[PDB]
Amino acid sequence: NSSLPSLRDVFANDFRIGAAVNPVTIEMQKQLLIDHVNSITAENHMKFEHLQPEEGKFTFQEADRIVDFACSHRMAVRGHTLVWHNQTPDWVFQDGQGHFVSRDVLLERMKCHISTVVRRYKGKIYCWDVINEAVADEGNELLRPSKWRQIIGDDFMEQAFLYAYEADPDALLFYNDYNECFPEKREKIFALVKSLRDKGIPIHGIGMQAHWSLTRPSLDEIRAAIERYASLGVVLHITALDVSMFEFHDRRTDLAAPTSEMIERQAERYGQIFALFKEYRDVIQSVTFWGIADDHTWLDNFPVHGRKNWPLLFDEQHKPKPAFWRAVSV
Ligand code: NA
Repeated sequence: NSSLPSLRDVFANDFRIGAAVNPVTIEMQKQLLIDHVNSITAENHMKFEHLQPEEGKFTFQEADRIVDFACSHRMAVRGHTLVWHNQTPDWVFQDGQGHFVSRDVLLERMKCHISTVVRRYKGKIYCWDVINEAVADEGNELLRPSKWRQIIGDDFMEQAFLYAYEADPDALLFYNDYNECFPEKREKIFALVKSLRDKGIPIHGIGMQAHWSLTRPSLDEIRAAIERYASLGVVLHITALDVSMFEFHDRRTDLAAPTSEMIERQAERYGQIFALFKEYRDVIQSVTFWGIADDHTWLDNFPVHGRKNWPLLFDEQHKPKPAFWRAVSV
């Protein structure tokens, strides 16, 4: 790596380069992070269940460790995530009798959580994914079902953004989602954010998770999504980038290693992706990978538990893959 280009330096005039981490991977991949990224995101430790597991019981230890690491290396930090239909404790929506709480009570709980968490990291975390995956991923409906929406109503997102803005008015607030480039969902996300912006709601950016495959979404779809979202006047962050070696329909579990064809196509794919991102450097301000090296990736167990995937720029031995070279030479 002595002669190896540094990702953050290569893209210094285009966008920050980040990685999702946890105390364990920070240790395991410490040198890679130190040499390549200038932004950090907590893979799981800043989610509701890991910050307030029980009402009134806040567990900031792991999150604090991640933030300390980032700050000691002058890396920015993205907060992920405040309001989501996943990884949120049941206590949040229930009362003493186990029955669902009212709209006003849930809003109080939402405001308290957001206020406590955001205020703790004010000045250290520059942006927050306030609402995560609220848009439906299937069907004709605009919104996905969730207890937040069920109890509060469809304006639960408006409230979440307002509470976060109040907690830290200097933070960039994001609506974050996946499958963001498929036309049907793109239009739903566009419509949603436009509606909020049209109401004066403090939403400053759209986070494109970019959990992509070798084939999907197409480069044209990515370009169209970038332009569509950028037209709203919001900042864009690619927040959880990875390029799976398996398409959604491919649920094989016998591959002990990727084929030369997979590795080659992945390299081309990453080169095309970054060439496109660089083209839109004026609207894209940060690109975060959901991890950094193939020795750790959530794709090893999702959507198929127990297999192995090789979705990032560095291999299991922390050595640059062909995708690395195409990515940095755009
Ligand atoms: Na930029």
